[PDB]
Amino acid sequence: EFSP
Amino acid sequence: MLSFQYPDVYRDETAIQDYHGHKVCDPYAWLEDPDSEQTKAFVEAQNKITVPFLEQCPIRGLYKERMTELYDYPKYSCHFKKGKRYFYFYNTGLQNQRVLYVQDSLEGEARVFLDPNILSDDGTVALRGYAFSEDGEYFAYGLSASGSDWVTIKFMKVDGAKELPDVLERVKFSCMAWTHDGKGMFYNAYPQQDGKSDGTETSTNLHQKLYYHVLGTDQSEDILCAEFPDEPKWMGGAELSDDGRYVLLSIREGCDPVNRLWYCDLQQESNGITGILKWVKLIDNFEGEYDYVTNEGTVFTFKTNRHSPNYRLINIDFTDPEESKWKVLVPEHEKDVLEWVACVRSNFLVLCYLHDVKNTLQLHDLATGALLKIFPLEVGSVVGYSGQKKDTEIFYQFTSFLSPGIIYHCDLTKEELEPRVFREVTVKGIDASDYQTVQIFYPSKDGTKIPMFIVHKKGIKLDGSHPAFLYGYGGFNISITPNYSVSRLIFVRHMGGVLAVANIRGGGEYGETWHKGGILANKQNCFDDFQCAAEYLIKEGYTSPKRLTINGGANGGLLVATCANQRPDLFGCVIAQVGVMDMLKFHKYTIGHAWTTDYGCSDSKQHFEWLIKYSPLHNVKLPEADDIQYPSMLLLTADHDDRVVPLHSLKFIATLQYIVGRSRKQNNPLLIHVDTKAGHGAGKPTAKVIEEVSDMFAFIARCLNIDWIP
Repeated sequence: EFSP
Repeated sequence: MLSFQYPDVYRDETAIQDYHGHKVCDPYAWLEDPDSEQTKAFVEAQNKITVPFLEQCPIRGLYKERMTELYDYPKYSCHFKKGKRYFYFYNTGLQNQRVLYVQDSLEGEARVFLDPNILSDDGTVALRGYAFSEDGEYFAYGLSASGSDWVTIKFMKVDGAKELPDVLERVKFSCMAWTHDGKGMFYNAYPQQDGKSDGTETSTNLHQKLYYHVLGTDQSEDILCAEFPDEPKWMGGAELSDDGRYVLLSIREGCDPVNRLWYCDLQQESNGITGILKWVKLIDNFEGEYDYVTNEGTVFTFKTNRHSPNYRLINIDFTDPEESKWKVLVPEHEKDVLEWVACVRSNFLVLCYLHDVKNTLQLHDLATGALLKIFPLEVGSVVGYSGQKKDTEIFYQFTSFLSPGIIYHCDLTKEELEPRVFREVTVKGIDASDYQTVQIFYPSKDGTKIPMFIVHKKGIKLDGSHPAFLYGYGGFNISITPNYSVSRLIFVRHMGGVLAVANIRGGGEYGETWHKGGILANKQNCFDDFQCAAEYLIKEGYTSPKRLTINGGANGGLLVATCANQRPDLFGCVIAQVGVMDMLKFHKYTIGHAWTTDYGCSDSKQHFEWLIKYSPLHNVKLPEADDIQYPSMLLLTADHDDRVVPLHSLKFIATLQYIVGRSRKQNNPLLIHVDTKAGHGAGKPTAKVIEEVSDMFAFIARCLNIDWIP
């Protein structure tokens, strides 16, 4: 996961 | 009360960019450079006023002592079986990192298998991702330093926990998937780049590739298996099917829950894995999510949201793959979101739903989709699970606002299932029975009903007299469900606070439609929902604007910062952690390009016109009304936060201090803290977590003048  | 001076910060009045005809000044653009002397000097100047402000009050030490006492409880993950052995993580209470243990059986003695605490003096090297070989005999694990998303993958032989020579560099947002022949492992890496790759750089991450590493070889020999050189934002993660026969490739571009799905029948590779694989492009668009559950021969079961915003399970037969032929194994529910699904004991499925922001757990038959068993839970979240196709048991871990883990176990070989408490921990210190959790639904501005949980001491009077801590995120299809936080329970018990969690749009609480009603052109819905939650707490007499604190992290830091700008009259205190503050430039740095699926991208005139109205950096304004000033504000970030680069918070604080901080009417402080050896939050050592919540609640206590309640 690379969401903020 | 403000015994300091804001530092003088140079404004570059020539930094002017035209967006689609609208001129935007960016006088602190120089803070984008993390390596300059100027930027380091600004960070030091800001920390020098923030740190004494936070430490000056005795309340911080009382909060830290209590957090250290009450957080010191044993913490466990589910057990999970791999080959002949069971593993679990465990922290005696205050270790910086949790330790992986191994045992030969459930009644057997446990030994330390991997202890990350020994890899650094300060607990800032963390495990990030791991994969056991299919037979459980070999183990690959990612290590991150200083909280960077960058990873080094290392390898061990399980029997004797023997370190191996294999090391993989330039790994980030990576899968880890061994082929079932035990020969080697799929992972992702990014090409070489100029400058640093340690988490302090802002360089964009593009051209991620899929490689196959053969155990017992050098990384330079690894096989390139997929690459998308004409689609630099595509990221392809590999996994093996449960029978070892197919590599499934999930290709993503941005953060929406959708992916392409390509497969490779490994039996059809003439020569094993020697180059680019023979991909069959089963799903070759980004219209839907396809998340692999299991397969029997060529019949693949996926969880999908294809024409099913609440998600459902479908069967795709690779030998009859046209969409009109797919079978719907478990149909979409009208309201409940199917959050995830696991296959266990060959022909069982475990399905976890969210019903009004609480989990339920069900067992279903694989062949028909029929419900077999409800696993009963109290009100809260399932936060851990184990049980794969070959396993004959499950474990799952439950948590809520008022209870630390319960770990349940169920032996699925039994004719009649009896799930049992396997492990439960009790926090001595807080009496759960003294508190209650209520859920209510409050109408937002457009009339939409939004869920909110409120946790408070029983018996309180709703006379508006209690400090409140309202949390939100609102984005990325992320659901904000009940979780145990001793830090927030100290605010309740020892600061007389009320805790609130608003399940605003942008999240996934009510499926893809909930997510869609808070992104892109409807992003302002998240803010309106959050402001309405604050007005509900005030109107109902839980709190008052001067006793109200709001908090969010990252996309939730954007949430609270934008709320400070839009309704400064509504809040006494705002804590924004690692927030996205420059909505015009977020997409230029590290992985920020991936967020344009929620936010849009200022390169388009249409998106620019949404973003400019709410971008925290571009909406700092002295309130017009003589009697209104900004809330007290605290931004928290860290110098290795390569997820949300810290320049966001640096430019934001410079701007707050200059536009609002300089005015005579502003007496609430506007402060930033930048930590060292830490990043976006994942893998943060317990010692830094404790310091962080101590800062937050000392800021609150000092700003609102809250007395400690022993």
